[PDB]
Amino acid sequence: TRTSVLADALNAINNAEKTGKRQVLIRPSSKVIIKFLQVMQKHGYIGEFEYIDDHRSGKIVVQLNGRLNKCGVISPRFNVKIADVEKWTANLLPARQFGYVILTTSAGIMDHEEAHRKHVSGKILGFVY
Amino acid sequence: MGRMHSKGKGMSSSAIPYSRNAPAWFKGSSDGVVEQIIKYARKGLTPSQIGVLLRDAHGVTQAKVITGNKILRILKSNGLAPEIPEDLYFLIKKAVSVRKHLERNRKDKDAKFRLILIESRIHRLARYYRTVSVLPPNWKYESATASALVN
Amino acid sequence: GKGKPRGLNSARKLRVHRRNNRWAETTYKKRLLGTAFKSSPFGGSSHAKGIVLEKIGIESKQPNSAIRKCVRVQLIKNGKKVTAFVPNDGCLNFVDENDEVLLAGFGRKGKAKGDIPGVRFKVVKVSGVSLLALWKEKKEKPRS
RNA sequence: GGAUAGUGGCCUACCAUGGUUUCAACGGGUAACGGGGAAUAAGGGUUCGAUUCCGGAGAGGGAGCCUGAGAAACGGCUACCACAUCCAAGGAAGGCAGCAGGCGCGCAAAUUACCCAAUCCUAAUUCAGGGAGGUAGUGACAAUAAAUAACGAUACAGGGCCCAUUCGGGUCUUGUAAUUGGAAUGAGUACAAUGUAAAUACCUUAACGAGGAACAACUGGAGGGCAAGUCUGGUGCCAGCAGCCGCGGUAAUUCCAGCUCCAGUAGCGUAUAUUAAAGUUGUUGCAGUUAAAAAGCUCGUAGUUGAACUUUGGGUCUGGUUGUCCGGUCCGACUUUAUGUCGCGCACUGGUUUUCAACCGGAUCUUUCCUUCUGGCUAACCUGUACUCCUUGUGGGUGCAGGCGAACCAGGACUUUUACUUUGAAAAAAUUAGAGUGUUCAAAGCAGGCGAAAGCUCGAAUAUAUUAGCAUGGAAUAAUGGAAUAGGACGUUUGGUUCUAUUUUGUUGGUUUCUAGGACCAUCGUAAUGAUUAAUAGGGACGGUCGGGGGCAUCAGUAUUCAAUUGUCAGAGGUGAAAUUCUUGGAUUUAUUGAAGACUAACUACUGCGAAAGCAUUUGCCAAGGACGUUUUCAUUAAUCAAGAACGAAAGUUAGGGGAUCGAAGAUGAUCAGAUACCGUCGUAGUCUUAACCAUAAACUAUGCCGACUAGGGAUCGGGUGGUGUUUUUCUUAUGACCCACUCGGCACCUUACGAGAAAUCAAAGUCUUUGGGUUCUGGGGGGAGUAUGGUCGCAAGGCUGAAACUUAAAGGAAUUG
RNA sequence: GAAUCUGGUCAAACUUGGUCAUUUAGAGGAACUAAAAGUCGUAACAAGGUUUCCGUAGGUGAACCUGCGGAAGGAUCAUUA
RNA sequence: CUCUAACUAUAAAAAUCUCUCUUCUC
Ligand SMILES: [Mg+2]
Ligand SMILES: [Mg+2]
Ligand SMILES: [Mg+2]
Ligand SMILES: [Mg+2]
Ligand SMILES: [Mg+2]
Ligand SMILES: [Mg+2]
Ligand SMILES: [Mg+2]
Ligand SMILES: [Mg+2]
Ligand SMILES: [Mg+2]
Ligand SMILES: [Mg+2]
Ligand SMILES: [Mg+2]
Ligand SMILES: [Mg+2]
Ligand SMILES: [Mg+2]
Ligand SMILES: [Mg+2]
Ligand SMILES: [Mg+2]
Ligand SMILES: [Mg+2]
Ligand SMILES: [Mg+2]
Ligand SMILES: [Mg+2]
Ligand SMILES: [Mg+2]
Ligand SMILES: [Mg+2]
Ligand SMILES: [Mg+2]
Ligand SMILES: [Mg+2]
Ligand SMILES: [Mg+2]
Ligand SMILES: [Mg+2]
Ligand SMILES: [Mg+2]
Ligand SMILES: [Mg+2]
Ligand SMILES: [Mg+2]
Ligand SMILES: [Mg+2]
Ligand SMILES: [Mg+2]
Ligand SMILES: [Mg+2]
Ligand SMILES: [Mg+2]
Ligand SMILES: [Mg+2]
Ligand SMILES: [Mg+2]
Ligand SMILES: [Mg+2]
Ligand SMILES: [Mg+2]
Ligand SMILES: [Mg+2]
Ligand SMILES: [Mg+2]
Ligand SMILES: [Mg+2]
Ligand SMILES: [Mg+2]
Ligand SMILES: [Mg+2]
Ligand SMILES: [Mg+2]
Ligand SMILES: [Mg+2]
Ligand SMILES: [Mg+2]
Ligand SMILES: [Mg+2]
Ligand SMILES: [Mg+2]
Ligand SMILES: [Mg+2]
Ligand SMILES: [Mg+2]
Ligand SMILES: [Mg+2]
Ligand SMILES: [Mg+2]
Ligand SMILES: [Mg+2]
Ligand SMILES: [Mg+2]
Ligand SMILES: [Mg+2]
Ligand SMILES: [Mg+2]
Ligand SMILES: [Mg+2]
Ligand SMILES: [Mg+2]
Ligand SMILES: [Mg+2]
Ligand SMILES: [Mg+2]
Repeated sequence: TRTSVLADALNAINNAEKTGKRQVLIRPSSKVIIKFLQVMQKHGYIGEFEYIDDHRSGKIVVQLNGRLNKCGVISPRFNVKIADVEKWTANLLPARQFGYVILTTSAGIMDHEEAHRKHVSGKILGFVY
Repeated sequence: MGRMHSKGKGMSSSAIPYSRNAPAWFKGSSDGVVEQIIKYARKGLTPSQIGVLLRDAHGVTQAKVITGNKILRILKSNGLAPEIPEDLYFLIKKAVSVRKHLERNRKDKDAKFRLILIESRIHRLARYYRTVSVLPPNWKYESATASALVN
Repeated sequence: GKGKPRGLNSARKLRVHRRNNRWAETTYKKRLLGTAFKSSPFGGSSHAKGIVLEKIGIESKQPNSAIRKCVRVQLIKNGKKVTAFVPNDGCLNFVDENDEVLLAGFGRKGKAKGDIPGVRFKVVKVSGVSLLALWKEKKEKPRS
């Protein structure tokens, strides 16, 4: 069964990036996937994606440009206190100069730097760099 | 492609058309379609057979597209919904049939295992229909109750 | 993806799985069962005194041909009997029969060291004085 | 009801039969007092916490009690048990887990010292008392700083050299020599004084106190790991060393010594325990094809996890924070000074609408609500009443009835509930962190600093604790609840009902009013009146199928072994070779046949069905099932699964049936040194079945299940689509059978690495240090050992669960060369 | 208002058996290790000279043999010859 | 750029083995 849909989306993105493609077809296309790809667009790790209405969960077509190197979900959406954000960035991101731990706060789904700017923190969604 | 109680992996299904609204070529009336559904139910037909009859002999693609309500919903609005849901009733019928085959010949073990599978499916569906309160909370499945409900 | 559960409410089975797996170790099993107190010649004791019963030497293993000069000592704290090894060239003669001797561990976590079979204990002191002081003639046996 | 100071099954009397539990109750163990904390340290953690503080308990083990406010007190009593003491044998007196000290125990822990100086405490209260406490004694538990020499002048030397006639001055320096000089200083003693309750001791300091400065530094090691010897002598697989690998057999870089050297150094070496190393406990973060490890398979409660969907946008105004451009302010190059100058492109403070760009908010308009009223209080001007202070100017007002309530109260009213997260109050001090501070530095301590010396002073900072509780802002993620019989939501509706009671008619008793206040009940209207999709998730209906899936009952085939009849006639079996065995009572073969039981050949394949075992003659019946087709139906019903269950090869066990073949045991005949093994001939049990057990297999794909994605090439099975396709023949067509293309599902297969592995290899064993889709089981070196014991199942066989003591430096996996 | 004394009550403790737990001997029995220069065979590693191994049953100085089902970890990935 | 053919077929017996393993740097 499909438990974590965002996991399937990010795995498809990773597989279609490693092989050198420029597009992905993500099937289930929830809110969280849309927000995740929107954050990636805002930070440039992704190109020009697309929602395809089916009246049944829709789908998404993602355009890439080879700029991304790895997505990935933290499947147990751990409650991340504002003190533990730095530990997650150290454990996940490869360098302090870039990378983004995408986490869902009460103020929406945001990158870790933006959440630290709002001085708000919530559960962790995934990581992109 | 799950096949709850076996190793099958098929996906043979039907793709509902994108357009929810009525097809352009359909000329029948929604009230007439509801009357047809009511008459078919009064004949003693379960909703699935009603839908198959409307799809084959008539231009009804599906009731929700034409009327706006589902077949079982339409029957319930008119008070013709059976006291046992159709899928659970068919599972009961299958289980009683396999139990009859078993009591007429003991040595068949494969049908014994299949009866175990059918009884597990019956229990799962009964639990679902019980948490939604379609069935009373005291509803359960034992021997000679399946025969009483079927007969 | 992995054998262990990953859900946010799966702390119980993770903890009990770790607790059940911890018995596969030897240090943890020894520490929790308390085998050292019950079965070992000393119960959690680094050193222990004893009385010399007899004065034996044991041959070594195959690749090493010699006879290591040991001594059988009955422990005073509980009454167990163990062989122990006197470590040096001329220290066998220093220890005499039926004198109190303070045995220590052999350094290999209660297991036979090197080529010496069925021994697990050194000899550090004899008749109140240490072997190392006798071997370099810094002190002498009181001979009581 | 009693007792309690008081609630309370705390106890009694009578009733009810209840309370906890797979979210581990109850029981057992703890070489367990709990905590603040300690060690350890990338992060996560692991271990310890008897002890300097807070709590609890105890005074040999038990009970009982007086006094008081407070004790079930024990340096208070009573009794029993255990242990004891003096005894004039009648009696009396005991409580160190207080400070000392003793015996014992054990590897393991201090002087019968001084004193109320300091901290305090008790009392009638300064004064008395305090083994609380402080001071000293022992004290290498740990911790801080740090002596064991420093510098010349000479002889033996080495490097930068003026060049290089060989030189060589040593021109320029740096070491080595029992040569050789002058200094400084403590470690010790010791006048004193300080210190202290009195004394030690420390700080200071007279007088002594260094030449081999004998005032003499050890502890381990010198093959590797691991820094330092293949120097000398001794012993010769002895003695011994060696944490591990190893050294020792007449030339030992390893044993015992001497020399030299190495490491730490007033410390170093050992033992046990423990932490990091241990990604060898793996939540971060381990492995399961073969190295240890996927339950034989399936169902299934609990547990864990679980598809998508319900306001997203915009425009304006406006508040802080930034980097903007520069204003004032001004400072660095100009040196005893500056401006004029060279600008760091402004070291302090603003215009910050200079466009800018954000980085956060706040209010506003959406059919866009943020709980709203009910009185306050009207804070405020949509109030307009008397009007205008002042330039004729809405800049600006004195101000009273409507009337703005989030600018705020204090009251009824309803509150979907959480999980989560921000902030705050809280989490005792000591400890950890950390600010200030010349204890001579430091460990530390909370001190100190500054006057002119004439009293003036800054301190004793902060943070963290990640759980539980309280408050608070947020609304993504995750869960629950609304309205389906409308018993749904609103209204000036319009009707009725128990009431309730402010005042009002003095007060009190009722009767109704009136007014206002909840609902129970009808009826009247307002409204867009109210049900998300139908997951390339699942269940179910239907359609034609498909299958060596399963049961029962029938059908056939030759074969085998016997038997009947018949035929001839010396051999036939069998083997590497023989023999045992059957045969002129005519065996072996030869023809018909008959009986029995088993089996289902050839078709038979990198083919099919099934959950796994397993399933192969025909036909009928019985029910079941996968796959495909489906504009059919329900709408999360699902995935994996402790507990529980169903099947489970062969073998084996009880009985009843059969009884052909083949064949455990057995009987022999061979082969051999032996052969009660392999070759051979007979041959019971068994094989074949109907009931009842058994639950184990190399039950293997040694690869758990569900889900997604990633790469090319053909075929093959089941289904379904299309072909202007080909043979079919029933004139044409419909089928069927093929051919081509596509698709779904299945057993599979070839190539390849661009991915993974220790590789053999894997299209999954990939998408794993760029580590997290859900979930179950198992493994932590080998052996002992899947053994014993204890359960549990079984008639029995045995199955499930399942260690330790001890021993060992390897066992093991893949591959390479021989 | 003392001795004494009635009924309770808290109840220590004693006797008597019963029960469980831990130590504790103990004739004898079955083992397992280490030591490898004893003895009888030579099972396995090659086709180990009967291919190997698993389950189950029987047998025997001993490793082991045999029967019935498996498995290749086989010595074959292969008969459209 | 055109094709589907040939074939066999032996198994006698053979047990066992003691020392001792020794550095690689320009
Ligand atoms: Mg010897
Ligand atoms: Mg204790
Ligand atoms: Mg403590
Ligand atoms: Mg503790
Ligand atoms: Mg203790
Ligand atoms: Mg205390
Ligand atoms: Mg007490
Ligand atoms: Mg005592
Ligand atoms: Mg008093
Ligand atoms: Mg007491
Ligand atoms: Mg006392
Ligand atoms: Mg006291
Ligand atoms: Mg007293
Ligand atoms: Mg004492
Ligand atoms: Mg004291
Ligand atoms: Mg000590
Ligand atoms: Mg001393
Ligand atoms: Mg000295
Ligand atoms: Mg030395
Ligand atoms: Mg040495
Ligand atoms: Mg030496
Ligand atoms: Mg070295
Ligand atoms: Mg030598
Ligand atoms: Mg491991
Ligand atoms: Mg193996
Ligand atoms: Mg294995
Ligand atoms: Mg398995
Ligand atoms: Mg469940
Ligand atoms: Mg969801
Ligand atoms: Mg504190
Ligand atoms: Mg500190
Ligand atoms: Mg009223
Ligand atoms: Mg669906
Ligand atoms: Mg067909
Ligand atoms: Mg026969
Ligand atoms: Mg004849
Ligand atoms: Mg056949
Ligand atoms: Mg077939
Ligand atoms: Mg189970
Ligand atoms: Mg059988
Ligand atoms: Mg029988
Ligand atoms: Mg035989
Ligand atoms: Mg014989
Ligand atoms: Mg035979
Ligand atoms: Mg025979
Ligand atoms: Mg098994
Ligand atoms: Mg297995
Ligand atoms: Mg092991
Ligand atoms: Mg084993
Ligand atoms: Mg047993
Ligand atoms: Mg190998
Ligand atoms: Mg009395
Ligand atoms: Mg022999
Ligand atoms: Mg052999
Ligand atoms: Mg042979
Ligand atoms: Mg042989
Ligand atoms: Mg063999």
